[PDB]
Formats: sequence, structure tokens, C-alpha cells
Amino acid sequence: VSAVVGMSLLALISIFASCYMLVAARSKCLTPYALTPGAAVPWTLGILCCAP
Amino acid sequence: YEHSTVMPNVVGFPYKAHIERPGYSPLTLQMQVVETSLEPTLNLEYITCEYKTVVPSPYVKCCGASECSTKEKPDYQCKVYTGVYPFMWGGAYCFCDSENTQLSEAYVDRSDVCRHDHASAYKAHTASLKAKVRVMYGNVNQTVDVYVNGDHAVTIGGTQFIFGPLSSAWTPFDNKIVVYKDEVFNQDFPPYGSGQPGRFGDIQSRTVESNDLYANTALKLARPSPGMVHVPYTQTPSGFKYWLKEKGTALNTKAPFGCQIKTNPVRAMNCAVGNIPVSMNLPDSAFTRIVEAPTIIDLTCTVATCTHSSDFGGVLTLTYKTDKNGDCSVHSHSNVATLQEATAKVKTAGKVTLHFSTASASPSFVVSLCSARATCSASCEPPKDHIVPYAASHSNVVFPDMSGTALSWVQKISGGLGAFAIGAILVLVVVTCIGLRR
Ligand SMILES: *[C@@H]1O[C@H](CO)[C@@H](O[C@@H]2O[C@H](CO)[C@@H](O)[C@H](O)[C@H]2NC(C)=O)[C@H](O)[C@H]1NC(C)=O
Ligand SMILES: *[C@@H]1O[C@H](CO)[C@@H](O)[C@H](O)[C@H]1NC(C)=O
Repeated sequence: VSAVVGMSLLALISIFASCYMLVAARSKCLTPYALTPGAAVPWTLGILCCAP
Repeated sequence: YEHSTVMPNVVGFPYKAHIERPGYSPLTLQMQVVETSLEPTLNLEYITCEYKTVVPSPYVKCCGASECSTKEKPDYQCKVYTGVYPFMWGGAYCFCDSENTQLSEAYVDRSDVCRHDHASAYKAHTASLKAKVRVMYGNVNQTVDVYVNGDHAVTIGGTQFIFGPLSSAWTPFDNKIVVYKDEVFNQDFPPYGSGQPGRFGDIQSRTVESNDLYANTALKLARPSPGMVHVPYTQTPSGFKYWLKEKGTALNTKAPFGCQIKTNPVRAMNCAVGNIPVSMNLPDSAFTRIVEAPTIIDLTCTVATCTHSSDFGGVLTLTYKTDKNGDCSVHSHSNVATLQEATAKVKTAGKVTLHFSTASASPSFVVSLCSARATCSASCEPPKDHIVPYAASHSNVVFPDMSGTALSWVQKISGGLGAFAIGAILVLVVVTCIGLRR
């Protein structure tokens, strides 16, 4: 029981950390385009990441 | 040639010892422990038995008075009573109606059975171990009696053996024990000269034949009833019978580690604890040179059936290619699986059958037929019987090999998660390097 609980917890924290850091990478790649007045994100980068 | 190894101190468990020196074929030793004894050194403190009270005939004096003097006897109690008028079957005993006196005395002495029924009080000290081990190799099969203390050195077919000392100093006996007939007890006892009436040790003697005695039984006299000749006395019953009634539970039915306790002398047998080290010095006549030993090449191993049970639930087959007929030595190099045979006959056909026992779901071990080695991996299913009458013939290991099914699944899951994490790390590092370049 203890081993299963520990393994599940470790898998969950690994998945969460990976997802959060990938989200951070997205948000840091697409952060300057929201600050530039006018202009627009390229369609390719706006497809490989969801760009509002 | 010197060698060293350790064995588990469990009775009946076969143990294979592998030796290997340059320029000779390997040799396999088998040593088994038949029985063990643990004996503590005892110093007697005192003994106890049922007591008896000696009441002599009272002294009655007509028309006079008597006084009585003390004597050096155990619990000597004497009193003089005045104004007594004894009666007998004929009539009165003395003329004087109220000028008489009576002297009554009594004391306590040990029973006439103390030589046959007594309980001893001891004090246990550091204990020694004796063993009876059987050795077997080549064409030698003998059993010897050895002292497991690192001092004894016995020779068996030209080979010196030195056993011990044991890895753990554990003794079931407490500091103070009491021995009676066939049982022993871990109970404290009152110190000599301070016994208490009605309990254990109310009558103490330094030894069986000693002439001194300590008795404290609360012997009180009483005045005789009028018109009668008798000595009355009230005395607390024997403490030895009281102890014999609800002494408690014996160590024989309480000793841990499955230890059989016998007396005369006080000793504990077949205690399963710790592991003994063995040092040996084998001569050059017991080996065989590499030239006159068969050469084995291309050795592979396979397992037919496997059921991890206390018996020898496993059959494995080795295939090989040899050059002459002869006999080799086999051995398993891991404690996961223990073989049954030590020497096997090889021939030109190239197939042998071996029996092994294990306690793991998926065992992995390396066997060795003469100078060649191979690896074995198997999958075993649990047995169905719940209770068995014989002891386990396998070392208790349950951790499966890293290539087993469960560890295989955990490896795949871990690999997938690690790949995802590594990809995320690489993506972040590339994006941040591009961002910093700006
Ligand atoms: C015989 O009996 C007489 C009493 O009948 C005893 O005399 C008594 O002696 C004691 C001891 O000196 C005195 O205290 C009493 O006063 C005596 N009694 C009387 C009535 O005088 C005598 O001692 C007895 N003799 C023998 C040999 O038994
Ligand atoms: C060794 O000797 C004992 C006593 O005769 C015997 O019981 C046992 O089977 C022998 N072992 C072998 C392998 O011959």
C-alpha cells in the first residue's frame, strides 16, 4: 500500500511539474507580442501555440 | 590454502561452500548443523524444601516451678505456663491444685526428603556454545563435535576447521533463575537470610549437606486448654508448597526462537539465532588439476518449472559441449536460489538436470558447472497448500529481479515520464536561449 501510494504521488508530481514548466515556456515565448502596440503574432507560432 | 565463510545458525539447512584457486578445478563443501547447545555457568546460592516441626513431649512439674533457657536452634520458641491442672486417663496428675507449671517448646528442621525434592537458586553468567557439525566433500562424510568459541581446531581428513565466535550474544536466561526437576524459571528470589514466611525461600540452606539453616515461619505457641495435656501452636504453612501450586508458567513453554530447554545440566538446545563464521585450511591433495578436468564450452541455462515453496520446487536444465566424461562441481552464486546437489556427472550427450528452491516471483542467478558460467531467469507461480510440516529450505528473499514483470512495467512507466520531462526541459532551454539572445 505504501509503495503504491508513493509511486502514484511521484508520478503525479512529475506530470504536474512538466506541464507547468511547459506552460511557462509558452507564456514566456509569447509574452512580448502582447506588449508590442499593433502588430500580430505569426500564423505559424499562432498555430503551434494558441494565440488569442 | 586458507578460506573463510559464514553459515546460518539454523539446524538442518544444507550449506554449499564454493572454493576456487588458480590452477585447479573448483571444489564444493557441504556443512550441516545437526544440534547445538547453549550452557550458562551457574553458581549456587541456596536451596529450599518442605520443612517439619519437631514438638517434644511437654514437661509438667507438680508442686514446683520451672524456667527454660534459650538454645541455638532454628526458630526455637519456648514458653512456661503457670497454673495448669493436667488430666490423664486414670485421674489427676499432681496434688497441687494451682501450684503447677508446664514447659513447652518446639523448633523447625528440614524434612527427611530435601535430598530428593528440592529447588535450586542459581545466578546465570556468560554462556558458551557447543555444536555438532557434519562435513561432506569428495569422499569424506563424518560428523564432529566442536566448540563455537574461536579456540577449538578440529581436523577432518587432513583439513583444519575453526568455528565461531557467534555473531550475537543472546541468552534466554535472566540473571537469576530457579531450577526444579525438569523446568527453569526467570524469577527473582529473596536474598539469603531475608526470607519471608508463607512464600518461596522461607527455609534456606547454603547447600544440601550444610549443617546451618535459616527458617522464618512465624511459630507461635498457645496456652493449653484447661484439663488437657497437649502443645498447641499456630504456624504459617510451607512456602515451598505454595510456590509449587501457582509457580507460574515455565520457561520451557515460553523460550523464544524455538529453543528446547533441558536440565542436568541447565542448557538450551537448537536456538536459531545469528550466523557462525568458519575458517579452514584445506590441503593440496583434495583438489584436481585443470588438465584432468573436463572442459565445458557454450553453456546455456533454461528453467522448465518453478513453484516457490519450502520444498525443492524447481527443475533446471543445462546444455553444454564437452570433451571427455567426468564429474564437475555446481553452485549457485546468489542466495536467491539454493541448489540441492553439489556434484554432477557430465557426459557427451550434453544435458543435465538440477533441482533448486526459491522464494521470489522472478529469480535471476548465475550457475557454474566446473569453470563455466551461465545465467538463469524464470517465472514461478505460488503454491496452493497453506500449511506444511517441514522447515523452509530457502533463504528468505522476496525482492524480484530488475528484469521481472513488475519491475519491467515500472521501468516502462518511469521511462515514459522521464522522456516527457526531458523533452519539456529541452524545449524550455531552447526557448530561453532564444529569448536571451534578443
Ligand atoms: C506431696 O503433696 C504435698 C501437698 O499435698 C506437697 O506439699 C506442698 O509442697 C509445696 C512445695 O514446697 C508447697 O508449696 C505446698 O504448700 C505444699 N502443700 C501443702 C498442703 O503444704 C508435697 O511437696 C508433695 N510431695 C511429693 C514428694 O510429691
Ligand atoms: C553420510 O553418513 C551418514 C551416516 O551413515 C548417512 O546417514 C548419510 O546418508 C551419508 N551421506 C552420504 C551423502 O552418503
